Amino acid sequence: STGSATTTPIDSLDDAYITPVQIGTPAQTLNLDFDTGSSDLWVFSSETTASEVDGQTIYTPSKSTTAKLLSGATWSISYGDGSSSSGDVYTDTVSVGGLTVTGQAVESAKKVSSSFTEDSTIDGLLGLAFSTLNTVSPTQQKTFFDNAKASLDSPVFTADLGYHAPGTYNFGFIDTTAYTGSITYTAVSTKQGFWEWTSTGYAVGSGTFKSTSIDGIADTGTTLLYLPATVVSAYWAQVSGAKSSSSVGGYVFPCSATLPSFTFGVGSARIVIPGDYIDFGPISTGSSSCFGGIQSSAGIGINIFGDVALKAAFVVFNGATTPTLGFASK
Ligand SMILES: NNC(=O)c1ccccc1Cl
Repeated sequence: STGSATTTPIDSLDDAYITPVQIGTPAQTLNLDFDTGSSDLWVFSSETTASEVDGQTIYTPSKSTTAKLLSGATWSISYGDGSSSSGDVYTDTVSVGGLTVTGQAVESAKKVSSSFTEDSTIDGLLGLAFSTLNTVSPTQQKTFFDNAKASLDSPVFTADLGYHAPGTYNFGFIDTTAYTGSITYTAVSTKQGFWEWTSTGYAVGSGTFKSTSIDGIADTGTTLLYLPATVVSAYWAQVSGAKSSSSVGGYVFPCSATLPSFTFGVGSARIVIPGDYIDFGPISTGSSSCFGGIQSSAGIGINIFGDVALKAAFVVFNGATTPTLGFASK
């Protein structure tokens, strides 16, 4: 089997992407944030504290004839940005772009943190990291990909995120018309539960490539590109007036600037992030200070190849017995 679904930016900055997901019988369609950096499929629901719901579409398990309470199971997750959610668990039928999993754990939120409430466009998350990170207790549950894998034509999914435009998540096949040149594959460590890999280096604008190993995660659920302070300093040094602002919480730059591109290495291959992809707009409405899309990972504890990097590529998440990651230009 295969599936194919369009993923759409939630706003004009590409802060996140939502993908429609069918849950239950009859289908209830929710728009979920596909997150290769976590491993829980959770949704706003009829059980979510009413004051914490503000415009989201909810899943109502009592209206699904295929929903079954997973007795005794709870979940609770905290994300790197400080947000969180928790609740109980149903199993139900879940379909993405024509690909159906029966008995998928659907984690129903009883509580969500303010950042989730405040984002009316995201109805939940669909985790696509390794199932070892799943938070369901006392019996850990598998991700949608994990459950689907055996049935897929090939045990893979791909992320093709758009810049200020829709893109695609495919399951079970590689669309050879969706990228240019070849896909370069690189080793993955699953030891931390992530799609963790090592970039071979970077360049800033038309500058020379610096060969250096950068270990990080391919994370569709993180907006920006978080890299070591040395790398980030070298980038922003090429932008007149750019500076790190402790009060804003990262590098900012004059909105009048033209940003240089940023290149990252995948083996001997190179992915070029255009300068425009690194502009996250005014820090506050009407400001002439703009927020940068490349930020330091110092104090996160891990480098994160978030949407800013991933949307510059066609990305293969290869879930073969030894997982790998593939990157192509597009
Ligand atoms: N979607 N990404 C995550 O949940 C994550 C994983 C590891 C470190 C930091 C973060 Cl923000």
